[PDB]
Amino acid sequence: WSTIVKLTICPTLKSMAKKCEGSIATMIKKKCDK
Amino acid sequence: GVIPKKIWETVCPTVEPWAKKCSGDIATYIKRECGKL
Repeated sequence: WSTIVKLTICPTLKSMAKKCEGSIATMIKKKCDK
Repeated sequence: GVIPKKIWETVCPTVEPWAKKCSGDIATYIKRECGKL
């Protein structure tokens, strides 16, 4: 979402996404980038 | 690489919905960061 904050949190969020409930992984990636 | 206290505070609301609706080591980590504040 942000310039700085986005890049900071996002890598961690991806690692989380690997084993989330329902299909939250999708939401994580949507906001973030790679 | 590492994320500071300030960032953890900022992300809190955004990360919240995903966090509880998730599991594993990383989910537990982020939860701890925002919560313990």
